[PDB]
Amino acid sequence: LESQYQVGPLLGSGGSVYSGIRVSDNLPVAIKHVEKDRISDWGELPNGTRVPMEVVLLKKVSSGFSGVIRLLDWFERPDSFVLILERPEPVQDLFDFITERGALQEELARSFFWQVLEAVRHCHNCGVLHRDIKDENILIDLNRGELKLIDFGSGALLKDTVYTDFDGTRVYSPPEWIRYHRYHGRSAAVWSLGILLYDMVCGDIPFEHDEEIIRGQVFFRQRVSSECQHLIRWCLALRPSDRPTFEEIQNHPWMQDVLLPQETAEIHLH
Ligand SMILES: O=C(O)c1ccc2c(c1)nc(Nc1cccc(Cl)c1)c1ccncc12
Ligand SMILES: [Cl-]
Repeated sequence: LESQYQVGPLLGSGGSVYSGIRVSDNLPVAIKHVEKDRISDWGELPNGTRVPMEVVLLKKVSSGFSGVIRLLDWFERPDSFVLILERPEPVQDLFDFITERGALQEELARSFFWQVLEAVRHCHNCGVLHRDIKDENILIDLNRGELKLIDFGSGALLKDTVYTDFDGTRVYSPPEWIRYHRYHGRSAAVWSLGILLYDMVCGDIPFEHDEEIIRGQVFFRQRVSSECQHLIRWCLALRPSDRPTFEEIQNHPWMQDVLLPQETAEIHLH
């Protein structure tokens, strides 16, 4: 009936997301609506029910692991789908967080960035490729210091062969996409993570136009340490095969002695 939930106010659109409470528990949730007409990419659930790929991917990552948003439930309507998603409270998305705090201290960027890496690796381990990693698609559970990856609407099943379709954010896409319309999932993901790390520590993204992406020359507009500059420049190698693996990123020197999430909440967030 979908009145297991009380809909509250619109939180935004880009489908459309509203705030809600589960009626049992009063558990907080996000209610996301997606029009069938606007959905390009579809899958089949284990029972072979036709659903948006978004839902397939959410169930595949679904888990006790808190670094990826939990899909609590979903409904099909004549012309739409509705997803019941987890809502942290208090919460704030990383784009707003950075917009208001500016460039982040490296300690805090390290914790954040690490948590994002752990979430992305969990996605890849569950056979899922996000394809739209960026500040707007990351939520901060302000009390626990835990980040949550959201919005699998542009995702795909992870594969080892080449992708020739892309539907995520252009300014996070890698040079191979812009000029050949071809990428591999992991290396493109590593590129976007480089953009994101640069955004964390410089307070904005490094490239606006396609010409810039393709030239891939990185200028630091803020004071960033050499270790962090190195890691970023590596993730943003032009040649996909010169990018680090996730293991090399997490073994990188800038990335050592990460804070635990709760420490992170205590020092930077409360
Ligand atoms: O898409 C998901 O997987 C997805 C999943 C969870 C949330 C979400 C998107 N979007 C939120 N906010 C939001 C705010 C403005 C515009 C839009 Cl489109 C969404 C939000 C807020 C609080 N708790 C969970 C969520
Ligand atoms: Cl530091």
